[PDB]
Amino acid sequence: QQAMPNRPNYIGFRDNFVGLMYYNSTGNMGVLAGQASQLNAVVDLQDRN
Amino acid sequence: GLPDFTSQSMLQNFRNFILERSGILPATCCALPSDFVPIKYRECPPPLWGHCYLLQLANYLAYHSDIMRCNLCTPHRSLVCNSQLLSESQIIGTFELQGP
Repeated sequence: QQAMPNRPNYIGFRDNFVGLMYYNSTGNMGVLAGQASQLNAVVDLQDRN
Repeated sequence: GLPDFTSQSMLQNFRNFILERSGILPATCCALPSDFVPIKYRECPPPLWGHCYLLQLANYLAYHSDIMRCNLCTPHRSLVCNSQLLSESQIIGTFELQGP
């Protein structure tokens, strides 16, 4: 029976740490509003990438 | 408020009006009404002297406006010449102010 070496596979982070945040996630967004304002200053929608 | 913006298309339409009403087909190649008019006052019959004055005025305006900026652009409205205006332009979009 013959054997062949396993294929190389390098794993690491992404270019400019892509994907580690939650930009453009309507379900999971953020707010920069005042303690007594209740107006989300971060309109984190999926229109812009 | 009499002097009103005129689009080049309207001017060409008026130019065609003048041409047709005067008995020249607009499609017999090129033809401009301004070409059939004298230049100097002493080169024109008294009647069309108003037209001569208009033509001299038009040439003066045309060369004044740089159309071949006049003084409407170079002194202040020119970004290259005006440092303050250029610097203000550079920050046109990077503005931000919330304080609730």
